[PDB]
Amino acid sequence: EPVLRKVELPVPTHRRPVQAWVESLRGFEQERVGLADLHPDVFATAPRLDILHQVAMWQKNFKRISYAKTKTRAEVRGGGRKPWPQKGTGRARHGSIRSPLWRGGGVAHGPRGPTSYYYMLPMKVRALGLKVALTVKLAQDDLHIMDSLELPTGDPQYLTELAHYRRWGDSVLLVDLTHEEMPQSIVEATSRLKTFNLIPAVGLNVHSMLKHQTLVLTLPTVAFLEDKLLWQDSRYRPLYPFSLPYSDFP
Amino acid sequence: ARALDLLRGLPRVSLANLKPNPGSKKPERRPRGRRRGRKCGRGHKGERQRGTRPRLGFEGGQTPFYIRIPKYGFNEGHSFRRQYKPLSLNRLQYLIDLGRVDPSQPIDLTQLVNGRGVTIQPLKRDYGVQLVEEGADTFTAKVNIEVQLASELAIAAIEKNGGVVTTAFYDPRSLDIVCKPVPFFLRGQPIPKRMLPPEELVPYYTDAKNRGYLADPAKFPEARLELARKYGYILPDITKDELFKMLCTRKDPRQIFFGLAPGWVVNMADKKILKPTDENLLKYYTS
Amino acid sequence: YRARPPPRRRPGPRWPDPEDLLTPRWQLGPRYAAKQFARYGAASGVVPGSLWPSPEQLRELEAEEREWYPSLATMQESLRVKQLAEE
Amino acid sequence: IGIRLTLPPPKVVDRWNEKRAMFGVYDNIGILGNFEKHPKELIRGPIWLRGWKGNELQRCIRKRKMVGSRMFADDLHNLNKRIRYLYKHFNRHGKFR
Amino acid sequence: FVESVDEYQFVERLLPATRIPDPPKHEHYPTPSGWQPPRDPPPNLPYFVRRSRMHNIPVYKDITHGNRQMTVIRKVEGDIWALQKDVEDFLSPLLGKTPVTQVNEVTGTLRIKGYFDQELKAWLLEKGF
Amino acid sequence: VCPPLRSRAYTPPEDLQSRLESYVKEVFLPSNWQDISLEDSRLKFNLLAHLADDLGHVVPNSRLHQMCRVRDVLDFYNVPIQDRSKFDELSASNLPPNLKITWSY
Ligand SMILES: [Mg+2]
Ligand SMILES: [Mg+2]
Ligand SMILES: [Mg+2]
Ligand SMILES: [Mg+2]
Ligand SMILES: [Mg+2]
Ligand SMILES: [Mg+2]
Ligand SMILES: [Mg+2]
Ligand SMILES: [Mg+2]
Repeated sequence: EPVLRKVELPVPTHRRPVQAWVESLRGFEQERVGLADLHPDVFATAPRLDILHQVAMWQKNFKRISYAKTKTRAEVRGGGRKPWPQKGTGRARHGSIRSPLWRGGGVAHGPRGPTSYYYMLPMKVRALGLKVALTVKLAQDDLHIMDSLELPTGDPQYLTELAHYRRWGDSVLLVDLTHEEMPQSIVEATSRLKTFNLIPAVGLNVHSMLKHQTLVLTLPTVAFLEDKLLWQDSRYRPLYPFSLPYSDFP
Repeated sequence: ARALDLLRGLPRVSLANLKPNPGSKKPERRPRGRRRGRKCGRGHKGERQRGTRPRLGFEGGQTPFYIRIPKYGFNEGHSFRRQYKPLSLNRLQYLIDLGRVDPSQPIDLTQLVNGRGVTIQPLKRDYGVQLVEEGADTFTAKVNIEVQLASELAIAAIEKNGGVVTTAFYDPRSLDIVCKPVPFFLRGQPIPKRMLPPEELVPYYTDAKNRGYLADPAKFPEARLELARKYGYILPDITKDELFKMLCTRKDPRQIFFGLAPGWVVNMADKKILKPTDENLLKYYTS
Repeated sequence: YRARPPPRRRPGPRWPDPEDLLTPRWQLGPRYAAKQFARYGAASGVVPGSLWPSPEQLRELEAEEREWYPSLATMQESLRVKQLAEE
Repeated sequence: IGIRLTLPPPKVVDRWNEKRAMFGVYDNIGILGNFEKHPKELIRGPIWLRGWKGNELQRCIRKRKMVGSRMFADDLHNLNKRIRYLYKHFNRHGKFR
Repeated sequence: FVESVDEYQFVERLLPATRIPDPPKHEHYPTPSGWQPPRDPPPNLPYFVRRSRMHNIPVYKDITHGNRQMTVIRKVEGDIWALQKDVEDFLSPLLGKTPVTQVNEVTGTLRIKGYFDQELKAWLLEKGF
Repeated sequence: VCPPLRSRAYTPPEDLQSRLESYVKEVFLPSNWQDISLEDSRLKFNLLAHLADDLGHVVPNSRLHQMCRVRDVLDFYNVPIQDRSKFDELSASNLPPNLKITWSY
């Protein structure tokens, strides 16, 4: 009984849904249990590696808060009195022993206070980055769709052997719809592994997709991503934050 | 796509292959080296190199240009001047054609904002929307539109196409609420009563020729006939139209929304409308 | 590894303890209660009656309206006398 | 002589520890979660620069405004002096005017 | 003091939408505003110009330095070079010489020197995109 | 038990057209069977899964969408692939007597 998935969201009349093999983790050789149609505007978009770079750098930096601070000549202890008179000493003119020139003095232009590098790319840009990441994985044959993440056993050895047999990458990012419903078998299998990382659908991000060689998705996660990312296309300009009630937005 | 095929042929995209789009990242210029060192582009002595040149607008001691010009009330009271966003009939027709504004229901500021036909900023002294004669010649939609200001030609076009136009005042608070009702409903305050126009605007909204919401309804037919005669079209008897009730629906002068009355509380969480029953509260909210 | 549980908004209304000195004052007034009612609905646990003004508040609002917002008849009379004086 | 005569101890970096492996997760919490949480709410750090950025003067002003009352005496004196100096520098000194 | 009721229809009416509605079907085109739906089936050309989320042709005027006037056809899919050839052929008789253009293949955009937004929009409507 | 890792090498069978047309008859028959459109997901899956199980070589997801016709499937299954290491390729590329290649990996 093939697991055949069709695209629920409307597809552009000039584009045909891309296709992928729906697999299953229940067995080593279960490499083809169905056929899934993925939306072309999500899984066959332009390969904009520039946007990939933009989103990856945003993810790396916007959370960054450097805690490096140096004491300026005003904050270094002491250094109030003039070391010696202006004239007659035959020495260089100075006004305090804590100026940037002196040993143990202040830092003229150093890191000042905890600095934030926070900046937000447009949500459309970030959604497009997610789409481009998915398209890159699919085009480079690193995307593997699954019917479900249910494993026959919780042994990490089984998962590693399955990945090696299927010729997956050294690192696999497995994705499930929601955190709560993630199968206990896969939870146990991935809790002990380091290069196999299990995340909910809401946790998908460009940086992790790039860090992990292969991306494993389930059919409900595929539908979730399609809906969420396609909404950004054809959404209005916001009247107010989308957290607030809207006529048709969940 | 050929790009996707090239991806298939190329190595894996990872965090070690990313490059910014050329031209997006300008090189940073810092004062080290022969070309950018030494005086570091600051000049030679004077105030410029010392970083102590006089403030902007200073002219070396000569009476500055921006001070030797006499003061004139160009911007006197700018923060108190009322502003009305223009809504051309071209824009209205575009919205109606694209379905962003539904002409089968009474069109008002809330519906325009929801359709994104106009962006109101009550904090920036915007007092509403003014109809504009632009696009009048090619305007064909029949609609019941309520605005704040309206031009004679815009009114003529709306009425010629069988529609109805009324000018309704909105004080800043009611304007903010009507433009963004959902945030107000989340504030949890009871719906306030729309305030009357300021004395200066009272004669405008009490005039039939402007289709004021506070004008005598008995004077509307004469004004409509005058516009029809002036602009050379036959006044359509909307009372015989199938949408006559919708065209006639006009909210009460003290009412912000169509159905909701002042004083009600909209509990959106459980889809309810709490209506006060205290006699004093009812009297105040009906005042 | 497995990702930590996704962050979620604290479900239901949040009622800070008034006794605590560090609780901001804006979280203790009636406006906060009204906002909680509007957002979380009947689960807020706040009596809906408090939403409308208390009788003293109603008296103050009515007095303020009488003071600053004149009635339509008064506005029209003022306009009429102004026009007569100007003419 | 400012150069060490021995190779520094080898530095081993675990590229697949928990932090690196799960870095970036929930950065799309907003767009992928009905916008219930803004990604800026994932920033853990000083209260006065959570989801906010500015130059040194702006950062100092925000710090004094938000946590100034809770700062130590000498730290607050230093912050006031830094704000004063930065005001003078940014509003009275520079190449462009 | 309190009295709850269910008249939430007037609140649902005020609730704004988040998704751009599909344009209503009109008996006659072009609409009084001039809008015309994309032709179905799509034109059989090497390239495709996807409409904007507003259902408008993605041709935009642009200006830089206060004197460089340009027109950008943005949402192009397919043979952007075929689109460049077609635009050059269409515009050369009007302008008097072959127009100067930049083909940003990565972004799938075509930037032409000079303001030709209206002519290009009409031409794309004729082509059916 | 994990089956032994499969070799990615795949030499197209000589009876490729006969095998493919037999599978086409099994799944879907008409003249010009090479032009049978694979637009139905059920039939596409049946044919491709049968071909993969038989030949040991499967269509990658990247090429799955472009395999629109039986002709495209035939093209994909008649283009060969090899998995020998670069060392093996260089050493078997007829190295001249004065060129010695060694791997310390
Ligand atoms: Mg000192
Ligand atoms: Mg000194
Ligand atoms: Mg020191
Ligand atoms: Mg030089
Ligand atoms: Mg010098
Ligand atoms: Mg000099
Ligand atoms: Mg003088
Ligand atoms: Mg521009």
